[PDB]
Amino acid sequence: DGPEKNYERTMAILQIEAEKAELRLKELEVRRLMRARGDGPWFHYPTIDKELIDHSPKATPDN
Amino acid sequence: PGIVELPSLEDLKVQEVKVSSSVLKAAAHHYGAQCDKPNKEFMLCRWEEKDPRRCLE
Repeated sequence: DGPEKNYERTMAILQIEAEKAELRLKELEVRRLMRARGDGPWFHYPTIDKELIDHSPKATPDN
Repeated sequence: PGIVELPSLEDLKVQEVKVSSSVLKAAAHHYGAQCDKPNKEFMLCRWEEKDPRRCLE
């Protein structure tokens, strides 16, 4: 292989590896914030579904 | 937490219906027909407010 093919193939590898390395670091930051604040799709633990609640008038009034 | 607002003892004085349960049972059917209007308004207030202090009148 000529020096140019190896040279410019190397840059293609470096760009791919650098992009992945950046995304790896961002993911650890997103995971840290999502777990600390619980305001994202991850670390979202279920809560009772409000649609299980009965809203019709009950036998007694005060409720 | 705040103080629970309560009506005064004078806000609760009314002439009570001092008859026994067998008397009410006997008159119940005619009572339900004749006194439906104020009775149903009170129970509407009662299931809407969900608070006995809001339906005293």
